[PDB]
Amino acid sequence: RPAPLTLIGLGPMGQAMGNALLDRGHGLTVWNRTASRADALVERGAVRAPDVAAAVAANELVVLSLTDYDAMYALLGPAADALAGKVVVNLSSDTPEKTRAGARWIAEHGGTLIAGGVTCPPSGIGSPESSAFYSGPSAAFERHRETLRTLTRTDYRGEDPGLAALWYQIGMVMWWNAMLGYLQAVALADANGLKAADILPHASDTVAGLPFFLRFYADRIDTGHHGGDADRLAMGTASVEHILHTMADSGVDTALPEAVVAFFRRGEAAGYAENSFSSMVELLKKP
Amino acid sequence: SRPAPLTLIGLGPMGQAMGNALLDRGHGLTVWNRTASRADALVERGAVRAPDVAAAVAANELVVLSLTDYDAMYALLGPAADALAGKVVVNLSSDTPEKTRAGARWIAEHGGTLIAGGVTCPPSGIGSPESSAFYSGPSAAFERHRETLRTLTRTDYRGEDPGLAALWYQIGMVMWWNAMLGYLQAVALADANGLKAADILPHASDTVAGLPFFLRFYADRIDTGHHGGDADRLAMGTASVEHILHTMADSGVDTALPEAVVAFFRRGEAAGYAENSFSSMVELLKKP
Amino acid sequence: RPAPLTLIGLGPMGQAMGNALLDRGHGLTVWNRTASRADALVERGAVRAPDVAAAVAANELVVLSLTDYDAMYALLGPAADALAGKVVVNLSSDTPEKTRAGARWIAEHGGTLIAGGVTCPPSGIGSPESSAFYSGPSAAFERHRETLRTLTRTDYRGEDPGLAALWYQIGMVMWWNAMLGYLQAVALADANGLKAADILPHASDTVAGLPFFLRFYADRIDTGHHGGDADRLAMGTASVEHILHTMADSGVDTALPEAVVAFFRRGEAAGYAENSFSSMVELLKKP
Amino acid sequence: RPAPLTLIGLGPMGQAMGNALLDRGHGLTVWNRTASRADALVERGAVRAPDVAAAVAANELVVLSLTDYDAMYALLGPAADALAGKVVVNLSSDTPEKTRAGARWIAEHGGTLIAGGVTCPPSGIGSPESSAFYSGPSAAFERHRETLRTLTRTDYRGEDPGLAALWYQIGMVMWWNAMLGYLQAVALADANGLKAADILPHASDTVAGLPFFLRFYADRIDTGHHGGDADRLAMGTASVEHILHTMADSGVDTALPEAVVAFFRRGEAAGYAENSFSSMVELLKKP
Ligand SMILES: NC(=O)C1=CN([C@@H]2O[C@H](COP(=O)(O)OP(=O)(O)OC[C@H]3O[C@@H](n4cnc5c(N)ncnc54)[C@H](OP(=O)(O)O)[C@@H]3O)[C@@H](O)[C@H]2O)C=CC1
Ligand SMILES: NC(=O)C1=CN([C@@H]2O[C@H](COP(=O)(O)OP(=O)(O)OC[C@H]3O[C@@H](n4cnc5c(N)ncnc54)[C@H](OP(=O)(O)O)[C@@H]3O)[C@@H](O)[C@H]2O)C=CC1
Ligand SMILES: NC(=O)C1=CN([C@@H]2O[C@H](COP(=O)(O)OP(=O)(O)OC[C@H]3O[C@@H](n4cnc5c(N)ncnc54)[C@H](OP(=O)(O)O)[C@@H]3O)[C@@H](O)[C@H]2O)C=CC1
Ligand SMILES: NC(=O)C1=CN([C@@H]2O[C@H](COP(=O)(O)OP(=O)(O)OC[C@H]3O[C@@H](n4cnc5c(N)ncnc54)[C@H](OP(=O)(O)O)[C@@H]3O)[C@@H](O)[C@H]2O)C=CC1
Repeated sequence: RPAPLTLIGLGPMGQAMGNALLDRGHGLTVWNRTASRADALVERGAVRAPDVAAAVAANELVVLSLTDYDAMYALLGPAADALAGKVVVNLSSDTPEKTRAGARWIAEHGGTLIAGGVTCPPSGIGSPESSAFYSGPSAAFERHRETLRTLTRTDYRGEDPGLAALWYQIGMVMWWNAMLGYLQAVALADANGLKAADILPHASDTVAGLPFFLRFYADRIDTGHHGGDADRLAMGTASVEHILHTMADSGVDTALPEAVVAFFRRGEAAGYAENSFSSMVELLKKP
Repeated sequence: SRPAPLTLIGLGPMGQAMGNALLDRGHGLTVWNRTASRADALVERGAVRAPDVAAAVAANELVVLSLTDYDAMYALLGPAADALAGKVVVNLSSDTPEKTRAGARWIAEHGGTLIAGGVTCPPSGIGSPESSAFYSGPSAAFERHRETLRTLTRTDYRGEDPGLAALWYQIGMVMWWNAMLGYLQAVALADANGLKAADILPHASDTVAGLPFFLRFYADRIDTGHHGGDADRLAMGTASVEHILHTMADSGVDTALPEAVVAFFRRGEAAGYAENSFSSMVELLKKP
Repeated sequence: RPAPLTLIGLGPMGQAMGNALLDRGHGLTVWNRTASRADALVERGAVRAPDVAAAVAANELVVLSLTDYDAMYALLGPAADALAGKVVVNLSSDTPEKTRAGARWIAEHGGTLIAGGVTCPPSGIGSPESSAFYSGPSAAFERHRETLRTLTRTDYRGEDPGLAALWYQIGMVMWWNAMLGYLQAVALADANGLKAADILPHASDTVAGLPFFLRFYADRIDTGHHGGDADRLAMGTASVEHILHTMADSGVDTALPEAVVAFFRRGEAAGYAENSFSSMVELLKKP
Repeated sequence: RPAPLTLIGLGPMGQAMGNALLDRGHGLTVWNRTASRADALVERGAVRAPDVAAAVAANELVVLSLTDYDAMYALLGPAADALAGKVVVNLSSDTPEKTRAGARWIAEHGGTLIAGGVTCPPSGIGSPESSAFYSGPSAAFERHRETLRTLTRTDYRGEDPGLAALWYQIGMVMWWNAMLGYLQAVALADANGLKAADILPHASDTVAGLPFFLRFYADRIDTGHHGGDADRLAMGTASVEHILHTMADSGVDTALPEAVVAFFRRGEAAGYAENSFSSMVELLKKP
């Protein structure tokens, strides 16, 4: 039987979360700084709380979908003394350190923070294939897990609130870097009469073969094997210089390929030319 | 009827795999490498060791090169460059389209024909039907040597311009290197938190497997200039990349690569794109 | 923290599965009808359970890799009452309805069935490139997902156990038809002095261009667009007659090509000659 | 540079062929039994031939895009004696033996027939990645090869005109079987509330993983290795039975899946049950 809950934060993720909760039949109380972002949900049956404090008071479960944890202090700070007995499921990105700071704040005001990292876009909220990392007090998470199953599948990573944020950041460094490479490929294509649609099949093939290299290098990096049997860093330095010069010749911004070339040059200056590019995970483990 | 003979110059990871696949099929293979040790197994398997690069070029009309760059072709084939007349040089080496076009003009000045190639597979993929390579250059020479080239990978001919195969290779490699640099950063962040690459491999594999959906979602949006903040705002993304930078700094992990990503996203915000999708950053990367 | 589990079914797929589970670090207990198939696995560190019951009792997670769901009854039947509190992940092919029956049977004995459909060959078990459809009670899937992620990536389709079987059959009808076409082309080639290796490049190109046609026809079929702008069915009827007669003139068996001609002739008999071959989806569709 | 030519047959392929030849600057003379199907190409700048006989006399090169070779005899037979010194490039599908008979017929009238098998849809005409098999006298083909390169890449397969047709059918038996498998997947999907767009990703991954299996079985079939290393026919006969029954339980036509199950039952009757499904090529091969 769908338990009622409050949702604060109605950007792309929160609007989708509200629609999924209203589809399962959860009594929903919503609040958003931009009051107009709640209009469609309230027309579908969501209750518009007149203020943030009334949203927190409406239910024990308060789900937050905000840009970061500073936004949580900005919205919940005025009525922080009424956070007693409340379970705050923060589905906002932040560092493990700031996520732990938010958990301390909520606890010092009588509440319980469960940290969440949703690994799906808005279109994936409510879909069975979607998942979210969850960390923080086990008992409070277990009590509200069934409601959270409406949004995504739940993946508990442990009692430390910082864990859900670490696992989110581990995936997002891969996602953002891959997507910035796509934006760079689309720009190179544009300068050469090619649209994103023209490069889509090749771009999709490039990313669809990446799991092979993830396993290939995982086994080796863990065993400390950085041999140049499949690849040598010097060949990669040339490849990335070719990218930089190809983009500059085509009039495309070079700031991001210049940083890549700088990284490969630091690997050669460390004596890794005949080793795999994987050898540079050692430069990364260094502050 | 029978696999054609050919010369292969360049016996590093890719060339070694190419020679093996060419012999596995039944091609008469003449080989040559600067480090002669790398031809030992291929010669044992039945290949002819050319004595001095020139002899290798003279051995066959088809000369396939697997070198680090196009400068390496000039260094090896320059001494006997006048004997390149009538020869078809398939350069499977990475380089800028402009340097690839310069290589083609040099081969042409010496009476030869250059076919440019960009192999989109690792050594383990040479010989596999799954693997492909970009090809560009004079159609007749490509069409004449295609069957032999299909032993190595599938052939994707992009046109008569030799620079086309290099452009398409660079388009895919900027994506590949950036994704794999993110993987190395994820492995380092993981190591600093007691996690091996094997512990994060499930999540890393899911993250890269969901990427084809996002390439399709943003393709039409970027092509139509639709950069609305309906699915995402650059300001949210700037916070996200800042969280990566600081999660990595708090874990003692090198921050030069995440600092470049944060600087890129903060430059978009300072140019008026904060309420737009991160896709709008292609407008700052583009030429106009 | 690699959790322990039991694997029953050590045929081509099960052997690879136990192979990957041991490589990852899982405490594996195994069992097979032909005991000799567990030899290598026990040498590598697996516990050979003396009987089926002991296999089930060793761990909560019991994974089955068998030809069908009938084999689950034959093996787990005798000690079915001890299936209480056990989660049975059945990675065995069967119909959605037979998969749904097995789930009810397991719940009658106090267990929980999670249905699975592995879309990879034995060589791909353990590879991040491989995936599997999973369907069944979400909470039991969430509890055992990390262990199932050792075999392949996990694609949860929903609570209905029949969903993982439906998604598997949707792909296998394409896979089997495509590979029966390969066997036919190899036979045609053989009858004309060409080995499979001689036609392998053209066969690979033919299958590599298929995603384009799948996308081209998807929106068309979904929207009822069966116009003959790219192709007419009468042209296709001649193409498949050309295939049948090429095979007949070369002495190749013609049962499979005659069935293809028969289907296209049914398309013509229904008034679809000037329409795209796509029109024949309406002959296959449920009324 | 762009040589003049005649195009007869303006259905989907010939319309795209004509548009590509006019785009390059080729002087084009067109003719179609349905005169109206030339209207657009004539307004684009092609000359309308009053009769097939004049179309043939207009140029040495006569390209045909017709359903089959019976259409060549019907259209060109009346003025066949005026085919002397003409190069007829027939891009029409037919059996190798009927293509060889068409070449003898053109040669009896003093012309030369070049057989063609275009391996691209109409959207691929003019694309550098598109290709066409070509067979027949090398001299005549190599005289007009550059004009044919405007349509697709030219792949010469040899002097026998039947070779282009054989290589075409080798690929088309794979293409048709894969696409009929797709139509069936789409019908099973529709019966279960799933559109083609919902199954398109899995369908695309299924057909893109096929080149691995093409290589796996190519080597094995050529050396007669048909062991159950990766698969057993009996497991496969159950898989195809699961497909047949899944489709029956969902109300989908079972004619094509029945033909597949019958073929697998012939393999089990030959004692191949414990062998690879690859063993069923011996059932198809010419005695
Ligand atoms: N978008 C995506 O695809 C995904 C994002 N995420 C994560 O989920 C979170 C939310 O995502 P998304 O919906 O895109 O987020 P946005 O950053 O676009 O906005 C989320 C909400 O935060 C509110 N907000 C931000 N700053 C403040 C502040 N100082 N005071 C008050 N309210 C504030 C916004 O209010 P207002 O409506 O007034 O602007 C909005 O409702 C992020 O942390 C993101 O990393 C998770 C996975 C996917
Ligand atoms: N490695 C990979 O996975 C892939 C790489 N590629 C591309 O293929 C090409 C080949 O790279 P790869 O096979 O990895 O190997 P390398 O680039 O490491 O070496 C290739 C060959 O070049 C030779 N060489 C380099 N510089 C010179 C020189 N100045 N004079 C003479 N010979 C020279 C080497 O000789 P020696 O043996 O004596 O060192 C070696 O045989 C590159 O352009 C690369 O971008 C394509 C796709 C995948
Ligand atoms: N093989 C493949 O490439 C793939 C197959 N699959 C699916 O996975 C499942 C297993 O595959 P695969 O390993 O090839 O299967 P097999 O049918 O070849 O063998 C699987 C196991 O089932 C056991 N078994 C079969 N029938 C019975 C029975 N009546 N009673 C008891 N045990 C029985 C066999 O025991 P014993 O050793 O004693 O014979 C064997 O260990 C199938 O459902 C298949 O559709 C999934 C994707 C790929
Ligand atoms: N369409 C495709 O995607 C591909 C098809 N092909 C092959 O190319 C050929 C052309 O196919 P497509 O372009 O689709 O067109 P069709 O096969 O549907 O028709 C082609 C032309 O043949 C003519 N024609 C057919 N029968 C006769 C006859 N008895 N007498 C006179 N003219 C006749 C038609 O004239 P009318 O206008 O009067 O009907 C039409 O212009 C086929 O052999 C096909 O296998 C190869 C590659 C891809």
